[PDB]
Amino acid sequence: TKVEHRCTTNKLSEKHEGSFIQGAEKSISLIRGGRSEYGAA
Amino acid sequence: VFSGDGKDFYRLSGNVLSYTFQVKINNDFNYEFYNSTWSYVKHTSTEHT
Repeated sequence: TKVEHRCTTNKLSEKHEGSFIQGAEKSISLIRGGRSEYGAA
Repeated sequence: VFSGDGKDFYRLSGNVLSYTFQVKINNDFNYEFYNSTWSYVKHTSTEHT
């Protein structure tokens, strides 16, 4: 008598995370008249 | 001349065509940023009996 029994398996996992934040700010200002300390402020 | 940007009288030369203390202030701001992040994970398994 002869007997054989066998099994095999393959498995995977993956995970990801990602983030991207982007920003722009601009300001433009003009003042005329006044005194330079407060006009500066 | 009386100024007013500093609150003081001053004396001009007789030559100068005009001297004036009106203020002008001009400001320009530009700010630009980006932040990026990536994360990755992998797992693999293989088996026999």
